[PDB]
Amino acid sequence: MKRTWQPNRRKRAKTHGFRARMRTPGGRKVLKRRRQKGRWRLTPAVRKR
Amino acid sequence: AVKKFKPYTPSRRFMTVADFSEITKTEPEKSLVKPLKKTGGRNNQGRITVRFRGGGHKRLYRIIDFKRWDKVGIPAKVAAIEYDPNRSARIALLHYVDGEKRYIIAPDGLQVGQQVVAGPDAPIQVGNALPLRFIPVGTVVHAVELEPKKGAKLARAAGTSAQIQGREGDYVILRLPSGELRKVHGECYATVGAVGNADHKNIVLGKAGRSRWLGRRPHVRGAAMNPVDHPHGGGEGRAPRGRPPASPWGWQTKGLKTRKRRKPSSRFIIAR
RNA sequence: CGAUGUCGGCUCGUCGCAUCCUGGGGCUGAAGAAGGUCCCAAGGGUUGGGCUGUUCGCCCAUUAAAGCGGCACGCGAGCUG
RNA sequence: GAAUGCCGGCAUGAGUAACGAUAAAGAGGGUGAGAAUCCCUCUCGCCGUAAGCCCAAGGGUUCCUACGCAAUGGUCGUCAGCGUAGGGUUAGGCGGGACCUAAGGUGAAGCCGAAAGGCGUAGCCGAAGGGCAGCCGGUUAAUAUUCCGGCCCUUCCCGCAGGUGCGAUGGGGGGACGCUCUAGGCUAGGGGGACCGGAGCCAUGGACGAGCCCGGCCAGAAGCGCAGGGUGGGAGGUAGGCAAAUCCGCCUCCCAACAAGCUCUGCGUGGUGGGGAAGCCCGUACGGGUGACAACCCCCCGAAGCCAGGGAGCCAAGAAAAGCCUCUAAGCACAACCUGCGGGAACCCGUACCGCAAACCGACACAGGUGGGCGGGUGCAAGAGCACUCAGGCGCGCGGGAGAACCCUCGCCAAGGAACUCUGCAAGUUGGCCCCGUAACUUCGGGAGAAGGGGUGCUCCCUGGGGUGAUGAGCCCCGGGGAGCCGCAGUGAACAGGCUCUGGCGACUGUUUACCAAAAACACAGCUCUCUGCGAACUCGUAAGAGGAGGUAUAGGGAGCGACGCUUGCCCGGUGCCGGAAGGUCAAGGGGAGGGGUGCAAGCCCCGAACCGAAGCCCCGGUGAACGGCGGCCGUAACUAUAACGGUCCUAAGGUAGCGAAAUUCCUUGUCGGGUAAGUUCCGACCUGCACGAAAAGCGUAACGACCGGAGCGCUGUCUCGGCGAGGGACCCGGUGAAAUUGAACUGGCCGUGAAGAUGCGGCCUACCCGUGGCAGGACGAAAAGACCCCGUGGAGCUUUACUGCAGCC
RNA sequence: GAGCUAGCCCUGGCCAGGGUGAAGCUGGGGUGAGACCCAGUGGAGGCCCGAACCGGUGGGGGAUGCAAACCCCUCGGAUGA
RNA sequence: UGGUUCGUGGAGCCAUGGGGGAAUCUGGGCGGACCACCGCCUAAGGCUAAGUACUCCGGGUGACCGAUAGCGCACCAGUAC
RNA sequence: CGCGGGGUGGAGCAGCCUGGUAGCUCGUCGGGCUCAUAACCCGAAGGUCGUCGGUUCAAAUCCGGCCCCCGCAACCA
RNA sequence: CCGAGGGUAGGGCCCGUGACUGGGGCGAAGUCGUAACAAGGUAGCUGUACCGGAAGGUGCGGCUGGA
RNA sequence: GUGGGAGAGGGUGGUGGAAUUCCCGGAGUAGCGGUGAAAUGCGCAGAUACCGGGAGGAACGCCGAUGGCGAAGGCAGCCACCUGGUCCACCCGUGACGCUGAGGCGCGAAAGCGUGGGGAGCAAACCGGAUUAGAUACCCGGGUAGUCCACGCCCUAAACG
Ligand SMILES: NC[C@@H]1O[C@H](O[C@H]2[C@@H](O)[C@H](O[C@@H]3[C@@H](O)[C@H](N)C[C@H](N)[C@H]3O[C@H]3O[C@H](CO)[C@@H](O)[C@H](O)[C@H]3N)O[C@@H]2CO)[C@H](N)[C@@H](O)[C@@H]1O
Ligand SMILES: [Mg+2]
Ligand SMILES: [Mg+2]
Ligand SMILES: [Mg+2]
Ligand SMILES: [Mg+2]
Ligand SMILES: [Mg+2]
Ligand SMILES: [Mg+2]
Ligand SMILES: [Mg+2]
Ligand SMILES: [Mg+2]
Ligand SMILES: [Mg+2]
Ligand SMILES: [Mg+2]
Ligand SMILES: [Mg+2]
Ligand SMILES: [Mg+2]
Ligand SMILES: [Mg+2]
Ligand SMILES: [Mg+2]
Ligand SMILES: [Mg+2]
Ligand SMILES: [Mg+2]
Ligand SMILES: [Mg+2]
Ligand SMILES: [Mg+2]
Ligand SMILES: [Mg+2]
Ligand SMILES: [Mg+2]
Ligand SMILES: [Mg+2]
Ligand SMILES: [Mg+2]
Ligand SMILES: [Mg+2]
Ligand SMILES: [Mg+2]
Ligand SMILES: [Mg+2]
Ligand SMILES: [Mg+2]
Ligand SMILES: [Mg+2]
Ligand SMILES: [Mg+2]
Ligand SMILES: [Mg+2]
Ligand SMILES: [Mg+2]
Ligand SMILES: [Mg+2]
Ligand SMILES: [Mg+2]
Ligand SMILES: [Mg+2]
Ligand SMILES: [Mg+2]
Ligand SMILES: [Mg+2]
Ligand SMILES: [Mg+2]
Ligand SMILES: [Mg+2]
Ligand SMILES: [Mg+2]
Ligand SMILES: [Mg+2]
Ligand SMILES: [Mg+2]
Ligand SMILES: [Mg+2]
Ligand SMILES: [Mg+2]
Ligand SMILES: [Mg+2]
Ligand SMILES: [Mg+2]
Ligand SMILES: [Mg+2]
Ligand SMILES: [Mg+2]
Ligand SMILES: [Mg+2]
Ligand SMILES: [Mg+2]
Ligand SMILES: [Mg+2]
Ligand SMILES: [Mg+2]
Ligand SMILES: [Mg+2]
Ligand SMILES: [Mg+2]
Ligand SMILES: [Mg+2]
Ligand SMILES: [Mg+2]
Ligand SMILES: [Mg+2]
Ligand SMILES: [Mg+2]
Ligand SMILES: [Mg+2]
Ligand SMILES: [Mg+2]
Ligand SMILES: [Mg+2]
Ligand SMILES: [Mg+2]
Ligand SMILES: [Mg+2]
Ligand SMILES: [Mg+2]
Ligand SMILES: [Mg+2]
Ligand SMILES: [Mg+2]
Ligand SMILES: [Mg+2]
Ligand SMILES: [Mg+2]
Ligand SMILES: [Mg+2]
Ligand SMILES: [Mg+2]
Ligand SMILES: [Mg+2]
Ligand SMILES: [Mg+2]
Ligand SMILES: [Mg+2]
Ligand SMILES: [Mg+2]
Ligand SMILES: [Mg+2]
Ligand SMILES: [Mg+2]
Ligand SMILES: [Mg+2]
Ligand SMILES: [Mg+2]
Ligand SMILES: [Mg+2]
Ligand SMILES: [Mg+2]
Ligand SMILES: [Mg+2]
Ligand SMILES: [Mg+2]
Ligand SMILES: [Mg+2]
Ligand SMILES: [Mg+2]
Ligand SMILES: [Mg+2]
Ligand SMILES: [Mg+2]
Ligand SMILES: [Mg+2]
Ligand SMILES: [Mg+2]
Ligand SMILES: [Mg+2]
Ligand SMILES: [Mg+2]
Ligand SMILES: [Mg+2]
Ligand SMILES: [Mg+2]
Ligand SMILES: [Mg+2]
Ligand SMILES: [Mg+2]
Ligand SMILES: [Mg+2]
Ligand SMILES: [Mg+2]
Ligand SMILES: [Mg+2]
Ligand SMILES: [Mg+2]
Ligand SMILES: [Mg+2]
Ligand SMILES: [Mg+2]
Ligand SMILES: [Mg+2]
Ligand SMILES: [Mg+2]
Ligand SMILES: [Mg+2]
Ligand SMILES: [Mg+2]
Ligand SMILES: [Mg+2]
Ligand SMILES: [Mg+2]
Ligand SMILES: [Mg+2]
Ligand SMILES: [Mg+2]
Ligand SMILES: [Mg+2]
Ligand SMILES: [Mg+2]
Ligand SMILES: [Mg+2]
Ligand SMILES: [Mg+2]
Ligand SMILES: [Mg+2]
Ligand SMILES: [Mg+2]
Ligand SMILES: [Mg+2]
Ligand SMILES: [Mg+2]
Ligand SMILES: [Mg+2]
Ligand SMILES: [Mg+2]
Ligand SMILES: [Mg+2]
Ligand SMILES: [Mg+2]
Ligand SMILES: [Mg+2]
Ligand SMILES: [Mg+2]
Ligand SMILES: [Mg+2]
Ligand SMILES: [Mg+2]
Ligand SMILES: [Mg+2]
Ligand SMILES: [Mg+2]
Ligand SMILES: [Mg+2]
Ligand SMILES: [Mg+2]
Ligand SMILES: [Mg+2]
Ligand SMILES: [Mg+2]
Ligand SMILES: [Mg+2]
Ligand SMILES: [Mg+2]
Ligand SMILES: [Mg+2]
Ligand SMILES: [Mg+2]
Ligand SMILES: [Mg+2]
Ligand SMILES: [Mg+2]
Ligand SMILES: [Mg+2]
Ligand SMILES: [Mg+2]
Ligand SMILES: [Mg+2]
Ligand SMILES: [Mg+2]
Ligand SMILES: [Mg+2]
Ligand SMILES: [Mg+2]
Ligand SMILES: [Mg+2]
Ligand SMILES: [Mg+2]
Ligand SMILES: [Mg+2]
Ligand SMILES: [Mg+2]
Ligand SMILES: [Mg+2]
Ligand SMILES: [Mg+2]
Ligand SMILES: [Mg+2]
Ligand SMILES: [Mg+2]
Ligand SMILES: [Mg+2]
Ligand SMILES: [Mg+2]
Ligand SMILES: [Mg+2]
Ligand SMILES: [Mg+2]
Ligand SMILES: [Mg+2]
Ligand SMILES: [Mg+2]
Ligand SMILES: [Mg+2]
Ligand SMILES: [Mg+2]
Ligand SMILES: [Mg+2]
Ligand SMILES: [Mg+2]
Ligand SMILES: [Mg+2]
Ligand SMILES: [Mg+2]
Ligand SMILES: [Mg+2]
Ligand SMILES: [Mg+2]
Ligand SMILES: [Mg+2]
Ligand SMILES: [Mg+2]
Repeated sequence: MKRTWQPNRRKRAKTHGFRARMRTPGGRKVLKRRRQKGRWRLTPAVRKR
Repeated sequence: AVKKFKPYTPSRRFMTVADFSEITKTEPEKSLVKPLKKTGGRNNQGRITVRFRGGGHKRLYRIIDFKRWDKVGIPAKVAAIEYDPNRSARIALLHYVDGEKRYIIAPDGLQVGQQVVAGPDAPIQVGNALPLRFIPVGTVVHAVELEPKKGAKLARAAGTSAQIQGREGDYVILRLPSGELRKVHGECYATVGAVGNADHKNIVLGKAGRSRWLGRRPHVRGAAMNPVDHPHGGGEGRAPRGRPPASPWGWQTKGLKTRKRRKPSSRFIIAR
């Protein structure tokens, strides 16, 4: 059947990107938490040009 | 007149379509004056706030003239009468000698080629606009302003009118389509005649689809729902209500008057 | 009750006898034929259909007869639903 | 030592089930330490509106080459999408960006919000939408519309030359638009050819023949030709297009009414460039050479594509902005702008490969899911259907034998034809097309493919219409009539309704529980009620604001009923709602009669009765397509029976019409009648309606239904009652090799007994040790800390005249 | 968190081939004019058969599956809500 | 209304959203309703070290662990997945 | 089986809970009106209060046991 | 070839019969009520509509077969 | 044909006053309505009666007749438009052109049906209050369809002279 993962580079970027997270206090805290944690990747790596 | 069909299909046996014979050879509209992009959307910034809206034909807005006092004294020739997707009535395309082209909402009896004009001057004829004062008591009228210089707001639906009843210092009394008795300021413009397309009420949609074409989504009964959804939801195999009938939001829907009492508008109203 | 799947049907049977039939027998208000009733006896047999989920039952057409009951109202790691 | 304990390790089931579509394989020869599995050739099979080819998304090195085989591959592996290394992705014209706007997003001004933040015209961002200049070949092992060859374009910038008032983010024009049906002329693509080109080929009885086989094109500027799209020309007057216009618009006169003229596309033609089979020889993993100076021509079919803003019709009335044309303003007119020709300038990102899939989403090389374009031939009425088959791609990454039961899938059957069973569930008959021919009923359309029939192949003869061609041949479509031929059978294979009668429910097409319900449930046009006068009602939000609506009573919200037909009776006592400037009660407040605490007092500070005081309630009226409700007990007719009639009690009023043992009837298989040999069902009646009933509508209704019930016809393996056959497993061998489960086990029956159902206790009976294929009675067999039930002062969802608050409104 | 799912908004795309034959238009007829009736043309429809496609009706298989919803035969819609 | 031990209590004091609304030392607040007396302070402007909290970071010590312990990580761990 | 409501002149109903008096309508009877009957008018008659028990000074009335009558209930399995 | 006739399939008409139901006719002395004929005690009759155990009533308009 | 005449003959538009009912304002009290008699009903929440204003609908007093017009059904305030029939004078024209009329077609009171509108008075049904033995009637108080309009059906009558 159709499963739940339907990859889209634009969606992933607009949805979970560094700039989206930065836009709101909710998201800014996510970066803070991930930084303090020592996460190698703050936001998902969306590729291609 | 109303177009009628034979039952060559079920739902074609009741279905019924407007007569478009008053639609003069001018079916597609007029750029310049209108159209605008019209912005379909069944809801506010976010959430739906009027249920069951959506779908249905794309539209172009015809930006019509609801304040006729710009062109006081300037007459215009009625050039055409065309279909307007965004109202019950039809619209008149008129050419002002000025050059300017406006649409007026098209009254019953309006003929193409006719002369029409607005102002204190203005022969009392179908199509003309006047401040309510100079209009003879008892004449039927439409596109009436509520307060002066604020635009036509009463009687624009197809086949509607108001009748002038009497006067009272600065106000003339109106009898509105609903039957209400209203004091409306003398200085309010209103155009003589009834609205026309009066056979609009006689049309039978005929099937579900037609409803959808006009963007009317299926309306579901409270009875059909559940207690979470509606006062009428549940219980077992059908149910008669079990309380005084209500809206989904709990207010009673048979009888409960809802106009606020202390409206300052009150001292200008005399009926139902 | 940290689970003994619960009606009926089907499938496969098997057992008890307080025996429906067949074998044996006494009494009979047993002429004979056919019955009645009790005793011995389970080796074998104990049909097909209509209605009903039905068990049962009521019919239909037959029959030597169309037996009662037990096996977790036998049998769902065998089927059905 | 126990916690269905936690982490780890190793057992058991077990050499067991399985090894992922039943599209299928065989052989010869290579390589190699080692071949069913790798390369090659020959034969065979499968796809072919794909299982072929091309884009997009996603993926990200998987592409190409060399060397490798521990692991990954469900077996093997010399192989690989695997490991090591090296290479490979070339653009002014393709896509995206230094262009534009959509929904939405962001957002200066502005508004709002305890903070965070929320709105928000202009603007900005935002694209498979608009705008926009490259086509055809050749090369690499791996890229090419990117490199190269030919031919052809676009922007800039700077020059010369010739024109004109030039000139804006500003005005106007355009861009610019629906759905169905569509004409004319074209291309794509396809079929035919006695014509042209071509290696070859006569087989096995015959054929050296207009014999077979293969192939007969592609691109292409200017100029032409054929189609076709767009479009009037003057002159006046001018107050509108938010300054200004000569522009547009509006009025008025003249000339056109035409595509005549101007453009602008498409298609043919074109200087030129290029391609070019079968077969044979070769050595590749594959391509190369020859065939060749290849030929490259005539017919016919023909689009859904092109001309495109074509045309007609209809109602539900069908984006925006820039580029582009023009108009003028500030300014500038030694500028500038248009046209022609030269020269120079032309950046950024993508480009590999996969792509209906072993490279994407499903933990897997997973029988699943995944958007757009091409998708040849023949036959079957047509077609993207179905059978075969081009091109091209595959044989699905375990095999080999065997020929048990049993299962899956499939084929056939004597005689009977539903006796099967909950039910004709399943399976069968039926089936395409042409022509006969069709009932009740009906909303006049339908019911209709009703039903029921007949025709269907091939051969020869006569003969009628068109289409393309000149009015003709051919070629291509449709027809008619006449003889005859063969077979069990002519839509000879594949695709292709079983039919009728009668009830229930719903009018109808639609929708729904994604993953057990597709329905009689939801929806539906339509009907009635009720709110709403516009800063509407209502809804979301603390607000600002937004929806409603750029609407305005023929409109918008809420509620029910649910096409249509005939209709929807009585009760307003209670509850609801609606209406009542009386009254009663009613809070803060007002008012202070009156009294209190301190003070030597002036004073300060306390309570506090009258009385004036809202809505709400009470009270008075209305209202049922508002919530709801719509009786009992006796008696009576000149045979009995029964009760039109009467008495009485109570109610707010005592169910009318119509229906009724019903999706409603407990007693119940009610009682009659019909179908049947037989009928708890079914149909028609009666009414004794436990417990129908009129918009939670009542009684009907043509038509419709993967709904539900009953009957018959037809037909059958459903059954009597099975039998045989096929293939995929099951079984034996070689290779890889799990699982839940498991206190340990050296794990028999009977009658007992034991917490009451014993392999384990007693007595007795039976019984040599170990397996393999099978069957499921048992191990209260596995699986889930029972769903039902109860319990816990456990939890949630829901309700209301439970309590208490809150939003909201008064 | 709406890359599954529900609804809506903006912008694109798809729907072979067959049947049935509404209005209207045209001629003829009828009348005083009409209505109306005959053809012929016309090509409408939440119309019909049927692919793609969108579904998921009945039965079987599958049940440590190919698959945490699948496969086989069958079946509903397929110009529209 | 909040704060205080103070939950309306005889309910003060300190803050305040709403209404009314003074005075400048013979002026004002307070000592738990209030009043008298006796006393204590001088509101409606601001600043102000140190003593006090914490431990990312360095150092020291341990009747603290010793690779299922000790930080999740003694090991290229907030990694693989 | 459980529950709660009911038996009163000839008919239908009141009278009970706050024990002492049994009342209403109809019917029946006698008379009057009418030629006659009904209607109407004047008079009258009429009740072991389902049975059994005792509580009281006293039971239709209060409390128990039976008896018919009516209505409700019988649910999860 | 046609063809009596048989077979199958579906229609049309007529007659017979059917639980039950509809109204009707007729039958000396059963029930209820009083509609009509006299101004029949509400003039009557009428087409229509609604309601009612029944004759019948009432609404609307009409007629003289009444003042 | 020329020339005139009477008319409630027909359709469409427009308009006038009297009266009824509801609303508002003034003034005003203790009852008003109603019948055979009453009661229901209305009224100190200010009725009835009177005055002033407003709205709305239907029907047209006097003229009016025992009259006129029409083929009937039927037609009645006034105005205008459009239109049918008809009668007289003159005897000018045509010149037998006539009468009736199965069927067809049209018209056809009232009540009734559909869609929409309108709704003041009246009023089936319906609810009350009296009357009666009972009253589903007659009388009284209310009251919905309908009565009115547009369009479309219905085709009946003591459509009677
Ligand atoms: N009579 C002809 C028609 O039928 C009916 O008439 C029938 C009945 O109504 C009528 O019944 C009458 C009754 O009306 C009258 N008031 C009392 C009488 N005793 C009855 O009598 C009837 O029944 C008895 C048996 O009991 C028979 O013997 C007698 O012949 C018969 N007429 O008897 C008639 C039978 O012939 C209609 N009512 C009448 O108006 C109508 O025109
Ligand atoms: Mg919002
Ligand atoms: Mg937002
Ligand atoms: Mg309507
Ligand atoms: Mg609904
Ligand atoms: Mg529900
Ligand atoms: Mg709720
Ligand atoms: Mg129910
Ligand atoms: Mg109820
Ligand atoms: Mg409810
Ligand atoms: Mg248990
Ligand atoms: Mg256990
Ligand atoms: Mg178990
Ligand atoms: Mg014995
Ligand atoms: Mg004997
Ligand atoms: Mg059965
Ligand atoms: Mg037995
Ligand atoms: Mg038992
Ligand atoms: Mg049993
Ligand atoms: Mg059992
Ligand atoms: Mg078992
Ligand atoms: Mg079941
Ligand atoms: Mg222990
Ligand atoms: Mg373990
Ligand atoms: Mg085993
Ligand atoms: Mg095995
Ligand atoms: Mg195996
Ligand atoms: Mg495989
Ligand atoms: Mg095959
Ligand atoms: Mg070798
Ligand atoms: Mg094949
Ligand atoms: Mg790699
Ligand atoms: Mg490779
Ligand atoms: Mg190699
Ligand atoms: Mg291997
Ligand atoms: Mg090797
Ligand atoms: Mg590699
Ligand atoms: Mg640049
Ligand atoms: Mg940009
Ligand atoms: Mg924002
Ligand atoms: Mg915006
Ligand atoms: Mg932009
Ligand atoms: Mg584009
Ligand atoms: Mg481009
Ligand atoms: Mg490649
Ligand atoms: Mg090049
Ligand atoms: Mg210029
Ligand atoms: Mg512009
Ligand atoms: Mg070509
Ligand atoms: Mg030979
Ligand atoms: Mg060819
Ligand atoms: Mg200007
Ligand atoms: Mg070649
Ligand atoms: Mg066009
Ligand atoms: Mg712009
Ligand atoms: Mg590339
Ligand atoms: Mg590529
Ligand atoms: Mg594809
Ligand atoms: Mg692949
Ligand atoms: Mg594989
Ligand atoms: Mg796959
Ligand atoms: Mg995969
Ligand atoms: Mg797909
Ligand atoms: Mg094709
Ligand atoms: Mg093909
Ligand atoms: Mg073909
Ligand atoms: Mg075909
Ligand atoms: Mg195919
Ligand atoms: Mg057989
Ligand atoms: Mg046979
Ligand atoms: Mg048969
Ligand atoms: Mg049977
Ligand atoms: Mg049986
Ligand atoms: Mg059946
Ligand atoms: Mg079947
Ligand atoms: Mg039928
Ligand atoms: Mg034959
Ligand atoms: Mg349905
Ligand atoms: Mg489901
Ligand atoms: Mg299902
Ligand atoms: Mg269905
Ligand atoms: Mg309806
Ligand atoms: Mg708004
Ligand atoms: Mg709006
Ligand atoms: Mg319903
Ligand atoms: Mg009702
Ligand atoms: Mg009530
Ligand atoms: Mg009430
Ligand atoms: Mg009331
Ligand atoms: Mg009130
Ligand atoms: Mg007070
Ligand atoms: Mg009050
Ligand atoms: Mg009734
Ligand atoms: Mg019955
Ligand atoms: Mg029977
Ligand atoms: Mg049968
Ligand atoms: Mg029978
Ligand atoms: Mg029945
Ligand atoms: Mg019901
Ligand atoms: Mg109802
Ligand atoms: Mg219904
Ligand atoms: Mg029914
Ligand atoms: Mg039906
Ligand atoms: Mg359906
Ligand atoms: Mg269905
Ligand atoms: Mg079989
Ligand atoms: Mg077999
Ligand atoms: Mg086999
Ligand atoms: Mg093996
Ligand atoms: Mg266990
Ligand atoms: Mg042993
Ligand atoms: Mg035992
Ligand atoms: Mg032992
Ligand atoms: Mg033992
Ligand atoms: Mg074994
Ligand atoms: Mg077993
Ligand atoms: Mg087994
Ligand atoms: Mg078991
Ligand atoms: Mg438990
Ligand atoms: Mg408790
Ligand atoms: Mg979505
Ligand atoms: Mg089609
Ligand atoms: Mg036609
Ligand atoms: Mg069609
Ligand atoms: Mg369709
Ligand atoms: Mg396609
Ligand atoms: Mg679905
Ligand atoms: Mg299925
Ligand atoms: Mg199974
Ligand atoms: Mg299908
Ligand atoms: Mg269909
Ligand atoms: Mg279909
Ligand atoms: Mg506090
Ligand atoms: Mg304050
Ligand atoms: Mg203070
Ligand atoms: Mg103080
Ligand atoms: Mg102090
Ligand atoms: Mg103190
Ligand atoms: Mg102090
Ligand atoms: Mg240690
Ligand atoms: Mg550790
Ligand atoms: Mg260690
Ligand atoms: Mg750890
Ligand atoms: Mg007497
Ligand atoms: Mg339960
Ligand atoms: Mg329960
Ligand atoms: Mg008969
Ligand atoms: Mg009478
Ligand atoms: Mg009489
Ligand atoms: Mg009378
Ligand atoms: Mg009458
Ligand atoms: Mg009456
Ligand atoms: Mg007579
Ligand atoms: Mg007054
Ligand atoms: Mg005249
Ligand atoms: Mg003469
Ligand atoms: Mg003559
Ligand atoms: Mg005549
Ligand atoms: Mg009539
Ligand atoms: Mg009438
Ligand atoms: Mg009616
Ligand atoms: Mg009407
Ligand atoms: Mg009245
Ligand atoms: Mg009355
Ligand atoms: Mg007469």
